[PDB]
Amino acid sequence: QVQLQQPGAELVKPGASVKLSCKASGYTFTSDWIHWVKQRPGHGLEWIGEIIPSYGRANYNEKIQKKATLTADKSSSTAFMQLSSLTSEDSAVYYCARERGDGYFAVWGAGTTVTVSSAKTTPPSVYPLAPGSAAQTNSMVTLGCLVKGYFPEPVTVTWNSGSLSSGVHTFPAVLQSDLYTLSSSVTVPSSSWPSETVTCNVAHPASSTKVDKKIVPRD
Amino acid sequence: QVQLQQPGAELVKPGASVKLSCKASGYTFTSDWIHWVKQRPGHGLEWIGEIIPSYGRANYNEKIQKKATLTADKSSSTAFMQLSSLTSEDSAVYYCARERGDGYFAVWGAGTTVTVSSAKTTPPSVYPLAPGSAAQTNSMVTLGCLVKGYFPEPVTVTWNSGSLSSGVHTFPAVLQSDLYTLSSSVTVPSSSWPSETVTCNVAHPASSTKVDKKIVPRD
Amino acid sequence: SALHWRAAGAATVLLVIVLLAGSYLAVLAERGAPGAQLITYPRALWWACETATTVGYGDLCPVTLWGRLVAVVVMVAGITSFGLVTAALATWFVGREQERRGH
Amino acid sequence: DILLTQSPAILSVSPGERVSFSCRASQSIGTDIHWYQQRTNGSPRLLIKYASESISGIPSRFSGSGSGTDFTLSINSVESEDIANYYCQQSNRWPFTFGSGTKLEIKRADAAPTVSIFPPSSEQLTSGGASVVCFLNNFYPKDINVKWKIDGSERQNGVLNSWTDQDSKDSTYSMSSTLTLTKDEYERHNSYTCEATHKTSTSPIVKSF
Ligand SMILES: CCCCCCCCCO
Repeated sequence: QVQLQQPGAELVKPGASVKLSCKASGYTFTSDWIHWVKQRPGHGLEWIGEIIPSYGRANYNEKIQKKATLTADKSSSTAFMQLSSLTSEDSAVYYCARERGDGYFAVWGAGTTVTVSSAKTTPPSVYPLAPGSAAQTNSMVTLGCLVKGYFPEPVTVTWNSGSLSSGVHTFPAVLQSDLYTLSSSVTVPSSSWPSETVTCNVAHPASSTKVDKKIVPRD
Repeated sequence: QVQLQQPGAELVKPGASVKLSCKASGYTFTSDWIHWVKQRPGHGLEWIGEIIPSYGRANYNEKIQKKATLTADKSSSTAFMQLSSLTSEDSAVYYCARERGDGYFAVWGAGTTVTVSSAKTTPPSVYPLAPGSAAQTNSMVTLGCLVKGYFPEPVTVTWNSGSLSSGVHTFPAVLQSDLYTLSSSVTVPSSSWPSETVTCNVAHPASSTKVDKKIVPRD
Repeated sequence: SALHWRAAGAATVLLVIVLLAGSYLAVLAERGAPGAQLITYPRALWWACETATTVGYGDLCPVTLWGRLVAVVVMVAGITSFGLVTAALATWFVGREQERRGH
Repeated sequence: DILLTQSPAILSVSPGERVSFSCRASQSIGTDIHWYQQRTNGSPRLLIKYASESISGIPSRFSGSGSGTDFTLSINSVESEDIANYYCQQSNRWPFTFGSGTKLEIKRADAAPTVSIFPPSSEQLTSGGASVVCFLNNFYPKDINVKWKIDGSERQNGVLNSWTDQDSKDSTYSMSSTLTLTKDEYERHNSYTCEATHKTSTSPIVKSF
């Protein structure tokens, strides 16, 4: 079972605040420490702070600007990190991890992509990508999806809800006028489409709008 | 209240000696250490020595030339530093500080500007600085004082005895033929002078002669 | 209030005095010696505790004659105090073992 | 003796930006380091004790970190009143030692100087001498030149200048050019001007009486 659960994304405008959550499952001892790790795009891991739910004491990184407040809740087994007065520099993916008190991080969370901007939340527009009429096909056929006009990141694109993994590419998003845009491709054998259904699943946690899209050949 | 008090300045000729004082107030424990710090013009801080008034034991810096003698007086709560046979290299500002025995210096003294020279003590000549007859004035008017013909340094220049602080500059003194010379300026709103009294207060601790000077417009 | 409980109680009080006074005398003796780390009261008090209890981690150690002389006093006062308690605990147990018999 | 190295000696930073000071010990001293502040002609003021512990009275703008040999004093969004000399001091081994110090300066916007010419006082003329004082206040950068022309003729004799460090109220600079002349030389001249060549203006800002 997924031991550590975190929200997909949180959109915050500068000056405001946000309270991330980290619901934990599995073995919950009294010696467990919940850590938080900040990772800016392209950069490495950065230890923010730690907290022990059993006692409620929390320590923080002192080398950096302290703008985090760690609280716990033993009743629901969920750790909370309070970020106050954020800027563009605070826009990153915040991981949470469980330490047994022996030094290492056994399990991590999916991470919460916190975006700092004054823009508005926009659902993604999903469009199919079927080959043209005069497009010859070999032993393999390449399909795809088009996800654009969404904000903020990220978006989770799966083919056939996970059952399709091989021959799948999901290109990084580009930013054009406060709107992210990416595309995903799938490569199935030529003798399997459109006989067998191939559909993409696009999830946008920032607006909580997950939609599907079947790839049918051009009529 | 001012916890550590030191004389303004002490003029000594080479070969002679001087005994600085550091009258302490506030909480006086038995674990208190009185330190002395030497600072030459343009240079940094330099630990001279330490002393505990409770026991009377005193330690000194061994890396430098030892020409200091630390004594105490529990009856009057005053520490004394005896400097013997001084040269031009010993001319500096000597700070005294109180340590609770925990390592750091909680409070410092104003510092005693010790000058080593064979010259004579001379009171400062204070002169007003009012704008000319054909000097146009905007939304702000600039006045000033002229302090010259004094020795040795320093001199404390205050406007209206402290109540005026904003828009006040006190330029460093220049040395011309064994006589220091500086100037101070004040910038008050145009619609406040000479309606409201603007006077400078010049103190010369080396001769203990503090004088005032009102800035009146040119007749 | 017998003797053994009186001496053990007085030893505990005396031990506290030695710990406090030892911290004061250590700093006073260690300062002036280059490289000495036992030069502040709070950690000198911590040093005294791990000295009287024999432990002696090694994080703090006197390097002067009088500083080490003070340490020896702390050691002896520590060992004697913790030893005077044990002797008191024995007299308590012995005197009660007689009560479980015919005395 | 423990050596404390503060590099760089001068730290230049834009307003409202985070600035970090460095202090390095020649050997491990745990967290027994202390930070002080000293403005122009002032006494040192304790900012941070024991590496990271804050001091009551000191603004929350200041913070400290580090352990062992490397320590750091940081100022989140520096302002004009933070212009001073920053020293570090260790208390791990005897004797206590200080750092070389670090000068903090703020790079503000270009500001035009405010020239002000002042005739000699009537009290000074009675003494048997005279002196015309010129104030070039609140300019940036500090690179500036002052010229004295008597009757249109450039004067260089009897000119004593004095510059101030970066003012801790607006991050600017100021200087005072004083032309000292005997009373006899002051009578046979009449006109005195004070020119000021600065970056902000191609034409020199002058003031005469
Ligand atoms: C056993 C303790 C002796 C007392 C030492 C006092 C400190 C001496 C200062 O040099």
